[PDB]
Amino acid sequence: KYPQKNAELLSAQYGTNLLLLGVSVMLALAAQSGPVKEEHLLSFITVLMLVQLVWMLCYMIRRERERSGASWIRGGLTMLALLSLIMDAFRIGYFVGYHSCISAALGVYPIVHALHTISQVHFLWFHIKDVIKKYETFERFGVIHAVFTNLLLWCNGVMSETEHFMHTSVCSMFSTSLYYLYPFNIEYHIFVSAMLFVMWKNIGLLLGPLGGLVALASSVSVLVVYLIHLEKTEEMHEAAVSMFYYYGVAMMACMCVGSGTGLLVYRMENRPMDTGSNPARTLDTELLLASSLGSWLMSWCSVVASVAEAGQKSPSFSWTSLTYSLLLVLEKCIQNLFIVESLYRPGRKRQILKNICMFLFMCNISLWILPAFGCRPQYDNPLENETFGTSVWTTVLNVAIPLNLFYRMHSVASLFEVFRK
Amino acid sequence: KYPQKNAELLSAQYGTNLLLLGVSVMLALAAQSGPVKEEHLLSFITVLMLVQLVWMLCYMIRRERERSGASWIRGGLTMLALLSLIMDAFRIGYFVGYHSCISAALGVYPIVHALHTISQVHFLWFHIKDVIKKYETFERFGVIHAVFTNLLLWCNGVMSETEHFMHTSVCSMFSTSLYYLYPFNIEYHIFVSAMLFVMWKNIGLLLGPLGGLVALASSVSVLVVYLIHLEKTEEMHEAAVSMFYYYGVAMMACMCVGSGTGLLVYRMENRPMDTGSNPARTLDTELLLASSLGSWLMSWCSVVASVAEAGQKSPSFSWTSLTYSLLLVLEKCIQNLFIVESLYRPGRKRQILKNICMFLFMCNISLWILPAFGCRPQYDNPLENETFGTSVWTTVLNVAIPLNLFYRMHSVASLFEVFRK
Ligand SMILES: CC(C)CCC[C@@H](C)[C@H]1CC[C@H]2[C@@H]3CC=C4C[C@@H](OC(=O)CCC(=O)O)CC[C@]4(C)[C@H]3CC[C@]12C
Ligand SMILES: CC(C)CCC[C@@H](C)[C@H]1CC[C@H]2[C@@H]3CC=C4C[C@@H](OC(=O)CCC(=O)O)CC[C@]4(C)[C@H]3CC[C@]12C
Ligand SMILES: CC(C)CCC[C@@H](C)[C@H]1CC[C@H]2[C@@H]3CC=C4C[C@@H](OC(=O)CCC(=O)O)CC[C@]4(C)[C@H]3CC[C@]12C
Ligand SMILES: CC(C)CCC[C@@H](C)[C@H]1CC[C@H]2[C@@H]3CC=C4C[C@@H](OC(=O)CCC(=O)O)CC[C@]4(C)[C@H]3CC[C@]12C
Ligand SMILES: CC(C)CCC[C@@H](C)[C@H]1CC[C@H]2[C@@H]3CC=C4C[C@@H](OC(=O)CCC(=O)O)CC[C@]4(C)[C@H]3CC[C@]12C
Ligand SMILES: CC(C)CCC[C@@H](C)[C@H]1CC[C@H]2[C@@H]3CC=C4C[C@@H](OC(=O)CCC(=O)O)CC[C@]4(C)[C@H]3CC[C@]12C
Ligand SMILES: CC(C)CCC[C@@H](C)[C@H]1CC[C@H]2[C@@H]3CC=C4C[C@@H](O)CC[C@]4(C)[C@H]3CC[C@]12C
Ligand SMILES: CC(C)CCC[C@@H](C)[C@H]1CC[C@H]2[C@@H]3CC=C4C[C@@H](O)CC[C@]4(C)[C@H]3CC[C@]12C
Repeated sequence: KYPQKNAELLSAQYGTNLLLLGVSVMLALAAQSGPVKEEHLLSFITVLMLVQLVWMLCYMIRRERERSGASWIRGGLTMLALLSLIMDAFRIGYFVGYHSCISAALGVYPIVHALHTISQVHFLWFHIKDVIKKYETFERFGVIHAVFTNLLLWCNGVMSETEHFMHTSVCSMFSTSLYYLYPFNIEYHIFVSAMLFVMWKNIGLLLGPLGGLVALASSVSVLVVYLIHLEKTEEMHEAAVSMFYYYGVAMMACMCVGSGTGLLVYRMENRPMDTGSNPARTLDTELLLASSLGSWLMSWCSVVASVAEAGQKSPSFSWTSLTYSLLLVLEKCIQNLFIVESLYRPGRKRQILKNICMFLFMCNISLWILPAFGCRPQYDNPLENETFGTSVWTTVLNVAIPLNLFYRMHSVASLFEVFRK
Repeated sequence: KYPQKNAELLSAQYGTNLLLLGVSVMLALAAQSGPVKEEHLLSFITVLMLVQLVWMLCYMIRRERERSGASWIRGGLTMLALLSLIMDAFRIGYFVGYHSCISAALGVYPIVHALHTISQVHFLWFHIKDVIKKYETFERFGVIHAVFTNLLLWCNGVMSETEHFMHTSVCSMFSTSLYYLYPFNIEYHIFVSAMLFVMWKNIGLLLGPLGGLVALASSVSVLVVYLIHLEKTEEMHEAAVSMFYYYGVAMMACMCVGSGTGLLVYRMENRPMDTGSNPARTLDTELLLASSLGSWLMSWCSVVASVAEAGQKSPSFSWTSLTYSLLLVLEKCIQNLFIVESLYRPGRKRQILKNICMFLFMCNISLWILPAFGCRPQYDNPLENETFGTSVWTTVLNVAIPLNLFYRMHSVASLFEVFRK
């Protein structure tokens, strides 16, 4: 009835205009000397979530007229969805337990979002995982609408929520719970938009595990001492922060050595390389680069701030921030190159590669659990504050840290898939 | 010696980090309460231009050890390069004719840029146009460095130049010449980055021409009356601005009717559509969408401002801004769909299609010459100012209008290629 290239071009233009309309509303909102208020942005996003709910309802009632590494993706989606639903339950509980002096749009939004989350998970659980069976104008509209709805939810969570949060026991528990649960909501929308992008575009092992266990035990130790000296008063806090930075430096140096050793083992073994012209390589490559973007931006902001301070011959320079930031950039570059080469290719080289893969696997688990459980000292750095401002540095960190969490989860799954080869 | 997929991944990571370092410097610059000043950004971009000059020198001296619709692209590149070189000559002339109270980085930058421009044009003239003969790590590094150098030059021109310009006859001629020549410099860097993206990714005709001539004569008339009532004092200026808006509305309505008529002629003639799976279709499609982004953002900002003003039941609403902006969005959507379908497919349908193609060809020439020759009243709109602020609206227009010029040039060449079929 209707051609497919025109369907995909119309859907691309529709979704692009949807994104640019949301960006226009956010630009009108940020210039506070104007009539556009935050409830208007929440009403716009609420209407988008309702349209996606209606589409998913029509899709499931159409499919129920017919009858007949996925587990890593489903587990990640379900865990992040449960944390997002817990945060929405806290928001609804606050809305039914407070002095009713805020607008109705802040009550309808956490309810619809919750329904949106549930339905979206159900859809992404059941009607997508190798059960597609057709691609027409209806599914292309739905997938593109879902992509840009989740991107606008990501932008709203990144900017217009923690510039209100990061700027009576029930209020303390509410604020503490929001502080711990926020990056999992942001990463949830990152994860959902990444999956929808994928489906849119397509349609003797001793020393390794032992070093990994040392990495894990050391991360839990640093996490525990930081949370202890964060929960109580400010004494011995800066020792915990310096412990975080020295641990990060040593660990990323060891990960650079491991990934480089893997790359040199690959270089010494010559192969008829790179003849297949694999588009799946391009897909996983763009996922790893898009995940690496946030932490690369954070690290170059720290490098620029430290070099600008060093240009004054100032005190409190200390060389550890430069080493940490540059080693973080270098570590993600070498690890991305190692994973991408590993996924698309005697016995002693198998034992070396498996020990390297288990070491990097447990190191990425460690570097995931350290900010996810609430360490994150970078928000209180006095150097990048007063250079970029508190609002710009906070927004840069809100972009960087959930993308860093998604990067570590994707790298854990990818290194596990590399390991069983 | 070295595999190609690792070369392209390393080059992608290098260029991405180069862009993010430039973005970090710009973020440190925009927060003016800090040590980073504009001469540091100019020094950084100057170093990038010098590195590209050194690479192009080594490439040409390596090639000179060996011996043996392109004209539209070469003509566009050479015209925009000549206008950019004229602007750089004006900057150098000011730097040798003034009170020497600004830093040396503002003298070295317009010289090196001029050399950069000349060398880049020479390279893009001679060593690229079907003479590639090899792709290795050296060329991938050079092409990626050239891409992100031109993107950083585009961002510097968009933001850090007209927030200093748009905020004694020689000073008047200097400022007037900069006002007229600025969008051609921005479009020049857009054009060069688009060409380098392309080469990176790949490696009875009566009523039509008559309506086109009416469109051209009417555009020159509107342009002349606007420039007359802009050069002298403010009387009869708002009549010229309203004439611009009524001309735009009527013309984009006629272009919507023409493009829709072309699409319906395509729909009535059934074909075995869309089997070839053409990646060149994807390439031209991404060029047209990327060009359409700027004007779509500008139009949705105008729609949001007018709807926010209408929500007060205010005076000075007048319905022409909404009609102009929505019709602009709709016109670019239908025209993109028409061009993309036309490029990748009895006699009366040939005459209808050729008349539509000549009409759209001359209409796109008209809508190119109207802002390129200096009309651009959108900067003085009181509605989008005081809603977004003067700086945000000016930056949005500096993104939108050179992209709109590149869009109209690309559409002129594409409609000419469609016409001779
Ligand atoms: C290309 C795909 C993968 C992602 C698309 C990226 C956008 C979703 C992001 C990147 C640029 C971001 C914008 C970058 C800057 C700003 C300006 C910001 O307001 C300002 O700082 C203006 C200055 C002021 O008055 O405060 C409002 C949000 C916004 C539009 C951001 C909205 C979200 C955007 C569009
Ligand atoms: C109208 C003009 C202003 C728009 C054209 C600019 C962008 C559409 C292009 C220019 C070069 C492109 C970049 C060129 C290189 C790449 C690397 C690319 O990664 C890969 O090539 C994967 C490598 C592999 O498949 O193995 C990711 C996209 C990116 C950053 C591109 C992002 C989009 C860019 C900036
Ligand atoms: C693959 C390559 C070619 C594309 C790289 C994407 C970047 C160009 C995007 C991704 C993340 C974006 C950043 C997301 C967040 C921010 C913070 C944002 O800060 C604010 O909006 C100011 C906040 C305030 O004023 O309160 C400014 C834009 C910026 C740096 C964005 C700049 C554009 C970035 C780096
Ligand atoms: C993906 C390819 C095709 C293009 C990459 C797009 C970037 C080149 C653009 C889009 C987002 C832009 C950023 C959007 C917002 C800002 C914030 C702006 O400063 C602010 O407004 C912060 C608030 C303030 O303190 O004023 C500085 C420039 C910057 C980083 C822009 C720099 C240029 C960026 C990175
Ligand atoms: C880690 C996560 C947060 C990053 C993943 C987000 C982006 C990389 C993706 C998500 C969906 C993508 C969009 C999906 C649809 C398209 C349409 C696409 O145009 C076409 O499909 C051409 C159609 C044709 O070939 O005929 C241009 C890129 C774009 C906007 C994509 C831009 C990049 C997006 C935003
Ligand atoms: C294909 C699709 C998926 C990608 C669409 C790209 C957009 C997400 C990019 C392209 C142009 C970018 C805009 C370029 C210019 C600006 C103005 C800029 O304004 C400022 O920096 C504030 C100026 C000041 O404060 O003085 C804010 C970011 C913004 C809206 C950028 C938002 C991000 C945009 C819309
Ligand atoms: C393809 C990719 C993105 C899939 C995502 C990988 C997911 C499934 C993996 C990677 C990181 C893993 C987490 C690492 C740490 C812990 C902490 C532990 O106390 C509970 C399990 C939990 C929370 C793991 C759950 C599974 C997990 C989230
Ligand atoms: C592939 C695409 C981008 C090629 C670009 C098309 C270029 C070559 C075309 C499209 C618009 C054309 C311009 C339209 C208007 C005029 C004004 C006239 O007084 C001088 C010629 C000039 C300046 C034309 C020169 C050629 C031109 C710039």
